[PDB]
Order: sequence, then structure tokens, then C-alpha cells
Amino acid sequence: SNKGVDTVSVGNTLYYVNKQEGKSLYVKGEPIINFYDPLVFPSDEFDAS
Amino acid sequence: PVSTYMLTNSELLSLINDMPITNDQKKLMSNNVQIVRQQSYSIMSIIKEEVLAYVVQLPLYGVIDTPCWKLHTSPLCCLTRTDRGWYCDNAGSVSFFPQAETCKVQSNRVFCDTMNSLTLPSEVNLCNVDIFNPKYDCKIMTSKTDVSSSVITSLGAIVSCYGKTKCTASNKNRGIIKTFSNGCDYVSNKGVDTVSVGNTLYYVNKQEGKSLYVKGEPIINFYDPLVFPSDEFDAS
Amino acid sequence: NYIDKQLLPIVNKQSCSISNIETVIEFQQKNNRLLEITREFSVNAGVTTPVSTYMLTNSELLSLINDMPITNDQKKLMSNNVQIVRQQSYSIMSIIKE
Amino acid sequence: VESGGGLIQPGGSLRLSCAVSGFTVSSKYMTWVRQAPGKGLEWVSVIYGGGSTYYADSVVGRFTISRDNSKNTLYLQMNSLRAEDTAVYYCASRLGVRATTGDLDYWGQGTLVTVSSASTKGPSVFPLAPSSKSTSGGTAALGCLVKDYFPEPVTVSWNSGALTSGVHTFPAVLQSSGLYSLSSVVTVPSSSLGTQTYICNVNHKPSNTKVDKRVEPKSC
Amino acid sequence: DIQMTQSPSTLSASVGDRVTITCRASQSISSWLAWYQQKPGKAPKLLIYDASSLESGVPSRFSGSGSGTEFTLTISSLQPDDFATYYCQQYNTYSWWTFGQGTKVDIKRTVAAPSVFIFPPSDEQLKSGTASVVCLLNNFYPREAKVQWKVDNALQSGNSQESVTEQDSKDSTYSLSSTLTLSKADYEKHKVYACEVTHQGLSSPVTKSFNRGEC
Amino acid sequence: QNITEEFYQSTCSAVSKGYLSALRTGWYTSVITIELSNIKENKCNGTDAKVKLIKQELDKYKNAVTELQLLMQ
Amino acid sequence: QNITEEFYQSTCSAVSKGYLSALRTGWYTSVITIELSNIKENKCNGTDAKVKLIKQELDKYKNAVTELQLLMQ
Repeated sequence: SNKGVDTVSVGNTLYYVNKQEGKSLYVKGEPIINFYDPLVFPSDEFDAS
Repeated sequence: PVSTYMLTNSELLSLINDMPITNDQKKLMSNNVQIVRQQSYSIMSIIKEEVLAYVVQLPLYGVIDTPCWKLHTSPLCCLTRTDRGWYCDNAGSVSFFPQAETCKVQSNRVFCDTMNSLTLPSEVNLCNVDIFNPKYDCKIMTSKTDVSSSVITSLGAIVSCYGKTKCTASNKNRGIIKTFSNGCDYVSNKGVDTVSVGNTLYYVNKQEGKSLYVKGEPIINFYDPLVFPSDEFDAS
Repeated sequence: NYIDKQLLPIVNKQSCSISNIETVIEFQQKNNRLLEITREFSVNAGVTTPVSTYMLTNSELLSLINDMPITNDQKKLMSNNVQIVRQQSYSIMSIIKE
Repeated sequence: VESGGGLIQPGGSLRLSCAVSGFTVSSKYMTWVRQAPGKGLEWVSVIYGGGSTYYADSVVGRFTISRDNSKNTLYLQMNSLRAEDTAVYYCASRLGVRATTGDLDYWGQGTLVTVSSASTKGPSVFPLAPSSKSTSGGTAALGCLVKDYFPEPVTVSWNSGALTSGVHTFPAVLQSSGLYSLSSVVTVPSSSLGTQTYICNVNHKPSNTKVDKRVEPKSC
Repeated sequence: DIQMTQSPSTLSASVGDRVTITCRASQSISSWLAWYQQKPGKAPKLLIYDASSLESGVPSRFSGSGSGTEFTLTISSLQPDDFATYYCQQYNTYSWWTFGQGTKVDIKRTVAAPSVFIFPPSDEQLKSGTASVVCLLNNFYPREAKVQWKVDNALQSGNSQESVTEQDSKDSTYSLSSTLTLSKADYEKHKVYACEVTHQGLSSPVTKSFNRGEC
Repeated sequence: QNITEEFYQSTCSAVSKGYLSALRTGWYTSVITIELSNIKENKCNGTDAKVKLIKQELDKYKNAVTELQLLMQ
Repeated sequence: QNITEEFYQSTCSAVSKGYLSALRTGWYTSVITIELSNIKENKCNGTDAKVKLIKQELDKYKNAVTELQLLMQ
């Protein structure tokens, strides 16, 4: 049964009765930030002079 | 297979050093990653908007460095062996993979899937020498009339020339270099590049073709900086 | 001094962003064929079937077909089932350099 | 680098800890090698990147290898220690990358684990006064005798690590009284027997004693 | 499981020599044998891995060869850098790593004689009921040196213990420190304490002496 | 050269000797995860207001993800 | 759990009982069509006159479509 037994060897060849759980991998990504720069003209100082 | 997007080579080797196998298995997979991919799977497991999770599924090999062999057969006049395919030595016995799909070859190293393989005694090797091997009932395909054909093997070909048919083997430089009398002849892929059997032409060696080239020239990005003449202006 | 020290630095920063952009686009565009190939080799691990219209165009297939050592009757048969000839061909990546 | 070794009575328990710096522990296999007095190297336990753990026959079931991603340190819980487990325990891993499994090229310092009933005694440090003569090699010699301690180890440096040339710190010898004893000397120019400052620093952490005794020529 | 066995127990060779250590396997381990350097009191140093590939940054004077069951470690031009204990390691599978038992290495070199010093028991120690007189043999070769104590010119035997440091990393000489343990009752009963050092590099037996109440 | 061929006229067949093998007898799994480097819409106007690249490019994804989220059951 | 296994030593075989089935006995076809949201070249000059993204991006398509029109016969 695949409950009790996880492996069966027959001579020199190894059979795997149950799948072998493995390492867990992770690929992390950080949010990308859009930036711009608004251009403001000093009109008030200009409209007085 | 498991794409280079699903599993990079760093990560595959990362998973290989974690498999419960022997240094001799770990080293064989590192040197045939092409085949290991073609034999692996990738099943999409948990897909959320901000995170995707899939399950890779690599193959594990039971036995390694076994001696293997592959059988091609041709009519004999009429006999035709029908145990064609890959044979490998399992523990004590011999595993036999009959479909050409489930067995991958690279270089000199075969990778077979045992999911549907047959297990035979080592005495089937005695069938190649004698059809009536008394230690095994060789499955054969019979026929009450003359047949003629060829079958292109790994390193050559087999010519079943029987009856009034007219079979030959040409070479690229020398043209026809051998006519075939009624019998079973075997031709090497060194000397012969073609074998004609009647009105059908077999190709013992792959035919080199025109070489194609697609040329590309570097693309030049150009811009134009806009410069103001302040000095003439800061004077006026 | 606003035009020259403030606003021309930004117009030029933009004329540079747009060349980078226009180039990254024009790169996905001239090597469009290559990028497909290099994609489908990644997805099949180096051997793909069938021979996609990216690996071998129709122009190139007739160039190769007129060179096969075969008879005009095979040459004409392959010309009329190019769909099947693709489904029966392969593509194996041999020498991949940077 | 390790810590947490030392003496514990048979049947007691001890906890090793392997501080690793330079790389993440959660991506490489980590190992434990122990070395008996005057014997060879013996592999003990291993944890692979994916949690598979294996222990040699001698210790299986009694030891427990584990790691914690947080403190980036693999441990080695040693339960039910007998006399034969007494050795020096090294931890190791492989910095570089390949796909074979077994070689090592980062090894920790090495921590001693002693299993014995005997109590702990701090050392008695006495100065070895240089001889009344000034010949015998062109220079003269002075030193320190680290006597009557248990158990190992004791470290002896000179001038807080400054005086290094000509120094010889000898391995201890188990005296009949069950205690250890070693000597530490330094060859110094006899033109500065009373000119240069010579301070031997005896450090024996199993008993929490740190003694500084100065070696100057004798009154006579 | 596998076991590894080397030869010999200890191998002696001079500077610049060609040294060959062997390591044999009870099963064919393919190509997975690693060599290690352990200078006394230190951590093992990786020289060779996978039978033949040399770890990047270790001197190229080390070399390995072989595969299967017969492996060999060969040094082309020996150095004072290298005098230490060498270990081989099999790693044929994941589950079961086993080491060699070790090959300990010493030297041959130009003979150098010991600098003999005698040390009187400190005043801090005689007030405890036991006095320890120390005799020092600093920087000599070969390793074999002989130390004997004389109390009023009477040879002691068995109330002293010797200790010999390992071969030095630079000049490659040994040291020797013998300590004479006596009780305070036995120490002040006699006057002449001395240790006679006979050595290959000495023209004749050399004696360093002191007096009790004097110095 | 390792690989060879043997030819038997008795059976008129050819063997191909000289292969080393690997027989798959099981599976080894691994759970690979990956995260989305998510983009935040940048609020302000472009040359053409009727064009919201950042929004459309997310709905292209979101909607792709959705079509896969319907395949698991 | 519905599915179970029986093992027969008589034949040295094992059955896996407890499966419900769907046996395909024919085909159902459907003709899906889709249209191209076509771009009209916008006439004016860009930062670099030697760069016509819109035209090349169409010829990238057009020519792809053409290469498919050559596979049907």
C-alpha cells in the first residue's frame, strides 16, 4: 500500500511508490514606482514686476 | 516540457542537489538537462493575481549505467521479428520498451520511462541468433509470400532483397556501388548514403542542404539636443 | 533663464526618454523573428515540432525545396501540403551565441 | 563559527550553534564533522536545502540536526551523551556552486564537547623567571606554567596578542591528579629581560577564570 | 558503507620533494574523492574536489589523479607551507560520507640544536605546598630530544611530564617543555637543580643549573 | 566510439549495443512560487486623456489571470 | 474517497475500481471569428524621422498574416 510504504527496491533498481516532496522555490518582485516632475512657473512674482 | 522560464538552469541544479539519489545519478542529470526537461512536467497549481504558484515534477531514475540495446528487424524469406524496440538490463532481468516515443537518446545515454515497459528474461538475447531458441518463444510475424523492404537503423540499414525485385545501394560520390542478390544484407552508414529497393528510395544518411542566413544590422538611436545661445544673449 | 536653465533640461531629458523607448520598441521589432525562435526554443528545450512560420518562412521553404535531390513530383507535392510538411519537420537548435 | 560546546555530565544534553556569515543557509546543504583525540575525521549529520536530514549510525536517534532561517544558524542537538561522543565538532558547507554533493570549503572554528563526571577547576598561573645568565642562544627565555585545570581547552597568548615571534605554547599533559597542565614560553632578547613588558594571558572559559601574571626576572 | 584507507601512517619528506599519498576505496566511487589539509589546531582546508578539479585559489603545487578505487595525491614541489595532516573523503552518495583515517606528515631539514633554559619555581607557587621546575628546549630538530632532571646531581624519573609542540610553520623546528613536580617539603631539602639536554646538534651534553635559595 | 551495431542474418535483424541507461521510476516535485511586481497607476494626464496605458495593461493581466483561475476546480 | 484497489495473487495483477466515465463519440465544431482593431498611420513627424513605429508594427503583422495565408491550400 502507498500508505505504509514509500519505496520498493528490487535488486539494484530503486522504485518510488510515492512522489518525493521537494524544496520550495520563491521568486520575489517589488512594486515598480513611476515618477515624474511637475514644472511650475513663478507667474505671480512675474506678473508683479 | 519544463521551459527555461518555468525552471532556470541554476534552479534545476538547485533542485538536483536536493534529490534523494546517488552522486552517479546527480551527475547524469546535470549533463543531460535537455532530456530531463523533455521528461519533466509543470502543472499550474495556485494562481492568484499578485502571486502564481506552479508545481514542477522532475523524473527520478531507478537504475543507471545499465547496458541497453535497440532492435530493428526485417523480413526474411517469410519471417519478421516483432520484438522491435529498446532493451535495457533491469536488476537480473531485462526491461523492454516497445514504443519509440517513451525512450530518449542523447549521445550514448538512453533515458526510458518504465510506466508501460515489459520485463523479459535475459534469454531473449538468444533470439537474435536463432529463431527457434528453445529457451524463449520468439514472437515472429509470418507470411506465405515473398516480401521486400528496408529498415534504416541507428548506424546503417538493412536490405531485404527477395524475389524479382531489384534493390541497390548508392554512394554519393560513386553512385551505385552494390547490387543485391536475393537475401538479407546489411549496409553500413559509412560507405552507403542511399539504398534503392525497387521503386522506393531509402536514405541511409541525412542529406545536407542549403545553408540559410538572416543578416541583421545594428539599429542606431539618434536624438538632437536643443541648445540655446545664452552667451550672445547674455551680452545683448 | 527659465527657458534655458529650467525647461530645456526637461525637453532634452524627454528627447532622450523617447529615443530609449523608440529603440526598445524598434528592437522587439527588427529581431521580431529571432525573439520568437529564442522563445520557442526556451519552451521546448531546444527541439521544436512543428517547424513554425518563424523558424522557416514560406519563401525559405521553397528555396530549400528546389534544392532537395528529389523528383519534380515530390517537389510539387510538398509545395501543396506545406501544412503537413511542417507538422512532420523538426527544428533543433545547434549553435547559439550571444 | 560555533559556540555552546563544553563539558556536560554523561546522560546530560548540550546544544551546538553554527554561526554562518557570507551566505544564506536556506539554499545549501550543511554538515557536521566530529574529530576524536588523535583519531580521524568522522561525518555526523547533514541537512540539505529541502529539509532532508540524515545521521550516521553511531548517533542516529540521539542527535537532532535542525536549522532556523531567522538566526541563519544551523544547530546540532546532542541528547544522551556517553563517553564515546567526546570530541571536537566542526560545522561545514560548500560556498561555491556545482551539482555534485559532498565536498566542503567553509569550515567553522571548532568547538570542544567533553563528557565526563569530573568537576571543573580553574588554572593556577605562575611566572617562569628568566635565568640569571644571558647566554644560551644569544638571548634568554621566560614563560608561564598553566597547571592544575579541568577540562580542556586553555588559550595562552602574549601581550594581548602583540608578542608572537619566538612563542611556543605546548599541548597539555593529563597529570596523575586527573588535571591538565601545559607551559607557555617565549624567547626574548636577554638585552631586554627587564626592559620589555611580558604579560602572558591565560584564558580557560569552562571555569570562567581569566588570569594575568607578569613575568619579570627573579629577585635572587 | 564505504571505508577509505591511506598509506602510510606518517610520511617524511624534505622541502621541495615530491610526495605521493594514496587513498583506496572499498567500492568504486566513480570520481568523487576530496582532499583536505588540517594544520594542527585548525579547520580542514579544501585542496582538491571531484578527484581532479582543484579549488580556485589553492596553490597549484597540489594535484590529484585516478578514478574508481585507486586514487593518488601528488605534490610536485614541497613547501614549508604544507606540513600538516592530510585527509581524503569519499562522497559517492548523499546519505553516507566517510573519511580517510589520515596521513600525518613531518619533515627533514638542516639539523638545529635546542636552546636550553631552566626556570626556578616562582615565589607565588612555593607558598602552596608544591614546586614546579620547568626546563625549556626551544626550536630544535630532529623531534627526538632527551631531557633528564638532576636534584643534587641525582637523576629523577617519573615525576615529570613532557610536551612537544607540532612542527613549526616557518623555520620548522620543535619545542620541548618538561615540568618537575615536587612537594614543598621535597623541594627545600636540596640545592642543585639542573636539566641535561643531549641532542644531535650539540657538541656535548649541555646542563643549565640554578640554586634554590639564591636565584 | 562506444555505440555499435550487430547484424544477424539468422533473424535478419540488427542490435545496437553500447548504451548506458536511466529508467524513470518515480517523480520528484517542487512548488515554485513567483510574485507580481505590481504597478500603481500614476495619477495625472498624458498627451491624450482618452488613453490609460497603465489601466489597460493591468486589465490585460487581471483578465488573463482570471481566465486561468477558472481552469482550477 | 470512492476509488479503491484490489490485488489478485492468482494473476499477479491489480485493478483500480471506482471510476466514472465520459467516452467521446463525436465532435462539436464552432466557427469563431475575430477582427483586427486596425491602426491608421498618423501623419506628422516624430523625434526621429527615420523611425516609423506604426508602419513597421503593421508590416510585422501584415507579414505574419501573409505567412499564414501561405499554409492553407
